[PDB]
Amino acid sequence: EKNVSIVVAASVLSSGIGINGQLPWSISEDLKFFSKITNNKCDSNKKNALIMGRKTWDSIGRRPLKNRIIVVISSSLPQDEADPNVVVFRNLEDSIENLMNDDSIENIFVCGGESIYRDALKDNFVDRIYLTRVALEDIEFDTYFPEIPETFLPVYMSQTFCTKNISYDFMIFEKQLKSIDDTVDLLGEIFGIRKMGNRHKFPKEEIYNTPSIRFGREHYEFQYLDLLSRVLENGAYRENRTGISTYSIFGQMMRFDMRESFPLLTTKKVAIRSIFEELIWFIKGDTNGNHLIEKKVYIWSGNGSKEYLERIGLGHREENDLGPIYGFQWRHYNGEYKTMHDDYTGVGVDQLAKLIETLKNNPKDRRHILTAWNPSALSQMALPPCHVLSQYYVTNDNCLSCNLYQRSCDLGLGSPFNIASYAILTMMLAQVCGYEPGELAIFIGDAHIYENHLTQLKEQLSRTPRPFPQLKFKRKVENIEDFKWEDIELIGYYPYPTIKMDMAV
Amino acid sequence: EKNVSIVVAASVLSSGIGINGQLPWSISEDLKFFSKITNNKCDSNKKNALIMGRKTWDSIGRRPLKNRIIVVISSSLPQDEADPNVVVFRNLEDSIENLMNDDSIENIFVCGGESIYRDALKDNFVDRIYLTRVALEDIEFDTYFPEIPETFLPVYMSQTFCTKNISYDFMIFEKQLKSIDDTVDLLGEIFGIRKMGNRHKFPKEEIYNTPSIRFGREHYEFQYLDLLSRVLENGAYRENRTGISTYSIFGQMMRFDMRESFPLLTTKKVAIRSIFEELIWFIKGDTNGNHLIEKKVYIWSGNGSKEYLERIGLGHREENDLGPIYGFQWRHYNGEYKTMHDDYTGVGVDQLAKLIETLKNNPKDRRHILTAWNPSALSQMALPPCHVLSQYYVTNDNCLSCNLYQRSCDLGLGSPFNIASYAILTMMLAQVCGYEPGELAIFIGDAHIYENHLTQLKEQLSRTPRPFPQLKFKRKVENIEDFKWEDIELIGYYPYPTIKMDMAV
Ligand SMILES: NC(=O)C1=CN([C@@H]2O[C@H](COP(=O)(O)OP(=O)(O)OC[C@H]3O[C@@H](n4cnc5c(N)ncnc54)[C@H](OP(=O)(O)O)[C@@H]3O)[C@@H](O)[C@H]2O)C=CC1
Ligand SMILES: NC(=O)C1=CN([C@@H]2O[C@H](COP(=O)(O)OP(=O)(O)OC[C@H]3O[C@@H](n4cnc5c(N)ncnc54)[C@H](OP(=O)(O)O)[C@@H]3O)[C@@H](O)[C@H]2O)C=CC1
Ligand SMILES: CN(Cc1cnc2nc(N)nc(N)c2n1)c1ccc(C(=O)N[C@@H](CCC(=O)O)C(=O)O)cc1
Ligand SMILES: CN(Cc1cnc2nc(N)nc(N)c2n1)c1ccc(C(=O)N[C@@H](CCC(=O)O)C(=O)O)cc1
Ligand SMILES: Cc1[nH]c2nc(N)[nH]c(=O)c2c1Sc1ccc(C(=O)N[C@@H](CCC(=O)O)C(=O)O)c(Cl)c1
Ligand SMILES: Cc1[nH]c2nc(N)[nH]c(=O)c2c1Sc1ccc(C(=O)N[C@@H](CCC(=O)O)C(=O)O)c(Cl)c1
Ligand SMILES: O=c1[nH]c(=O)n([C@H]2C[C@H](O)[C@@H](COP(=O)(O)O)O2)cc1F
Ligand SMILES: O=c1[nH]c(=O)n([C@H]2C[C@H](O)[C@@H](COP(=O)(O)O)O2)cc1F
Repeated sequence: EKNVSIVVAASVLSSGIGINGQLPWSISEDLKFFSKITNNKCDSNKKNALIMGRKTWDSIGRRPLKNRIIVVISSSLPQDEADPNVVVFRNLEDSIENLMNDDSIENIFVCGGESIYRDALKDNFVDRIYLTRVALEDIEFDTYFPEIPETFLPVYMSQTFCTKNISYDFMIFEKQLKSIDDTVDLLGEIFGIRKMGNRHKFPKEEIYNTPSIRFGREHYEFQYLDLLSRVLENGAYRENRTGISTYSIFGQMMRFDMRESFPLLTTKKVAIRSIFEELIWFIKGDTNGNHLIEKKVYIWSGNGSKEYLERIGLGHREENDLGPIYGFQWRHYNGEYKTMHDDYTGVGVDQLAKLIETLKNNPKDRRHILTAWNPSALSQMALPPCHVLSQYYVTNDNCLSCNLYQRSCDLGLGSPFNIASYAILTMMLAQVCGYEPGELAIFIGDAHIYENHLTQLKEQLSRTPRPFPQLKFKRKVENIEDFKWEDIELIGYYPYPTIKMDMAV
Repeated sequence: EKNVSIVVAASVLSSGIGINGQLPWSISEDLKFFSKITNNKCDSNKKNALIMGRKTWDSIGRRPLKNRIIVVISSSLPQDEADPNVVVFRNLEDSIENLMNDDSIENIFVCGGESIYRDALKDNFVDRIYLTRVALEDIEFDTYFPEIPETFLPVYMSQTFCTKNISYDFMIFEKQLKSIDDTVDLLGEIFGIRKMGNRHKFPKEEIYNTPSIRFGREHYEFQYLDLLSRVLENGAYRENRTGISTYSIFGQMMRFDMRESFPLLTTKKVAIRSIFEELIWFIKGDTNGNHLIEKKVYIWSGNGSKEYLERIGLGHREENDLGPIYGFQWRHYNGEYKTMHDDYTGVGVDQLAKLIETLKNNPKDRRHILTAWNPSALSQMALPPCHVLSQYYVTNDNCLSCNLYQRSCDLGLGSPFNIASYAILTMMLAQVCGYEPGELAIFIGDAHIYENHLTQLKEQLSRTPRPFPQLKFKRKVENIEDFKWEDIELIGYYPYPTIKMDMAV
């Protein structure tokens, strides 16, 4: 018995692999990945056999690959005994004689050919599958990769990488000490909630997104999905200011990469425009909710309504005057707030300006902090800061990383919007200060799920993640307040259908 | 061949197991652990054999244990053929006939007897060791547990549990798929710093605290030690405001249990008194450094000196006037600071009082937040807030959990002090509001190690952790500012010797 793995780069959705006898993309990192994954061996006296179709053999210019033996499947190509590195077989089955004979082969790889892939799956010869998903679908294909049968299960999903503004992943599909575990279980039986391990139980398979991927959960959307599962598992059913109770856990975190991708969820279509518009609405220090409604953004409607304002003791306030909320504390901290129409120029502390100036004039500083929690202004605010305080960090390789603490997190609505918002903000601060995006760490206090989002989020958990999109700015601005929606280019975003969820006012 | 494990509860330091023919402690959880770990089996048709000394057999009142076969080692006790659950052998070697014969035995356990333990180790018959470390040493022993030979390695260390104010651990000593790993390594070779996984490399064995414990690192001091290893591994060498450069990483966290223990480091003797004194110094809202110095606490000496103050542009300030720092922002937020001698009573916003009142009048609130970051007062402060913002959470079972965000962390000096300080603070807030301590999560921004603490911390990493101590209050106070050092009782703290490290001014 010898291992036979499949290596293939297909598109994310339609699984296209070629067009007009060639690849519909040019990713050097992918070809390098193929090279290293096919050259991987233990015995130095052995080589790896590469099975490919005749047309694929024509595609590579009919030239052998070093340290490997290319096996060409063709009904016309003569058995060339000249080249000792290339061999031709009449059928796929006979080509796999490497098992019974020729001990100079350590591993067998199916490298390409839809006609080859399909009958390599149909006749069941494949043990492992190395799938390289590529994020582009608005192009033309003529050669596709056959749908993976249910006999295979994903065991690995790498982070999203970027080459020429193209997002791509690396996945592995597999055909499928006791003492410590037993001891921990026993301690979990003796001590109940006393044992902290029992307070943080591992999510069950029924609510675990892609359960088959256990040790290879490298994709950073899992940082959010596994959190969703954790709140779904250990979430204490508790009440709150709203009539809708939540299942809540305390003390969590999510990590994200922004260098090679953009942390925008693919399991659900997220309204990016509203996120950006809200972000620049903050940056300007604007507190007028109507300005968001005029631009068809209704995320501050429920927390802005006259009824809600009169209910929280702000009946004197205008229809959509949210008060000294986010942005007003960014640009005018400790500034005496009157109405949303007043001109607060020069008043208060401009945290954003000092933040930028400190970021570019003193990068290795440890005080790059933007806060929104003002005890003196909390009573005037329509809604206390959820994404409370953020800190920024300039790495040695000129990258900008962002940490955000969030006191309360709506994993259904608030969370993705926050992730994307601070990602975009980090990118803006990066471009303005002349840096590159780095990492985004979000530390969550009260991580909760509303009881009216149960079926929806459980539906979202039933979706296997896709590679993160890319976010590029079309122009470089001099002032951070000059960003426009037309200046934003979102590349390679192919998410699952949107999920309608109601906001608890 | 059959597995032979040793089960033993010994003291943490001198490894005492008995006194005057009985146990020097009474822990029901420990005896229950013994019962479950000795009753653990696969075959229902088989039983487990329990080998013990004659004196141990006398200790249990000479009564058999259910579902187990007790093997008594004695040169005087007659071979009782009456009881089929108890059997007597003349020597330990002959006693291990359970291997060659009697297939009705599935596992073999050495349950007690120093005379038995010592020659069970000396003749090498033991495969596994279940050690229950107990935290008390100021008592009398007459029977000890022999020192574990180098042939054994720890693979597990449970969290610290508490019974009758006694701390204890559960440890296991053992006598000692590739595809995903290969793929990740290859991707790490192709992509360099581009791959985020390579930016967060797993610490090397040379700087990994107790490397043998891989999957059983349950002890929560590992939350700090593994962080130390991570910064020691991936730490970017960068400069700062002080002349001493640091190795720094960004975005980390540490979790801690406070229900069954107290997160005070045992790998280094931490000055708990200074921590507490600083804490109540904060609670009172005092900014006078001398008040801390008068009580022989010199942690705020360097950041208070006249030279340092004049250097940071505060030459007008008195010898130890630290300005609107911690406590002043807790009790008098946005209060105009003059000197440390002025009476700031009634002025500013009392965050702490409102925090307590909200905690006891509305536990399920999501705004339980105490902040210290005030942009308007940063220029006056001798040192901007490191432990910036904290949030508190009242669980359904009336427990108090605490989250703390820290912008900058000195893993040598500041970190343990912060952990212990907010732990004690959480306990105080728990008692005052009528709750019990829960969990402590610390989210760290700039986690760094000063270059003059290298050899010291590398020395600290060479010490295998001991169970966390216990913290009990001797009296219940009506006001949180009424806490005294005499009211604090630290039980079972047996740490490694102190490690002298200098503070970078
Ligand atoms: N993204 C990726 O990883 C890869 C993409 N590609 C792309 O896909 C395309 C190639 O795939 P495709 O269009 O399907 O062409 P194929 O490479 O699959 O053609 C295979 C050839 O092998 C011979 N052959 C196949 N099956 C049999 C059989 N059962 N018995 C005898 N001979 C057989 C035939 O040659 P003959 O005429 O002699 O009978 C056939 O033309 C190209 O555009 C290529 O660039 C290719 C490889 C990898
Ligand atoms: N903390 C823990 O987990 C445990 C603690 N303990 C404590 O330890 C103490 C008891 O241990 P200890 O004092 O060492 O006494 P032991 O338990 O080791 O019993 C020793 C007896 O076993 C017989 N024996 C021992 N070795 C031999 C041998 N090589 N050949 C023949 N017979 C042998 C002898 O009995 P004989 O007189 O017939 O010759 C001897 O007196 C108690 O205080 C007990 O409470 C005990 C078990 C567990
Ligand atoms: C047409 N074709 C098939 C092809 C293309 N992309 C793929 N991409 C993936 N992820 N998997 C495949 N099996 C795959 N196959 C090609 C084209 C070029 C090379 C190639 O040049 N390989 C060199 C790469 C050289 C290098 O980057 O160092 C090697 O040494 O293996 C291989 C296959
Ligand atoms: C004297 N002695 C030896 C003893 C005491 N403490 C230990 N503690 C540890 N961790 N390990 C040991 N091997 C151990 N042995 C004892 C004393 C009581 C019981 C005992 O009561 N066993 C019951 C436990 C009943 C229960 O608590 O539920 C059982 O069912 O096995 C066992 C051994
Ligand atoms: C400002 C605010 N107040 C909230 N109160 C509760 N209970 N939960 C919240 O998330 C919030 C928020 S932030 C927020 C973010 C996104 C939305 C939102 O529109 N979510 C929907 C629709 C998005 C859209 O198309 O605009 C979704 O993502 O599926 C809303 Cl209502 C509020
Ligand atoms: C207040 C302050 N200022 C700091 N500046 C830098 N660069 N680093 C820091 O950790 C700090 C701190 S916090 C702090 C905490 C404990 C101590 C401290 O005295 N540690 C001693 C033990 C405590 C004692 O007995 O004083 C030690 O670990 O050897 C000090 Cl100096 C400062
Ligand atoms: O960015 C946001 N993210 C978020 O999750 N919320 C939710 C969290 C909470 O469920 C609700 C109200 O906050 P509070 O917990 O103080 O009632 O708003 C609000 C935001 F602005
Ligand atoms: O509780 C504390 N913990 C701590 O780690 N520091 C250290 C962090 C930093 O290395 C130094 C000064 O902070 P900054 O980064 O602003 O120089 O004080 C200070 C405290 F008060």
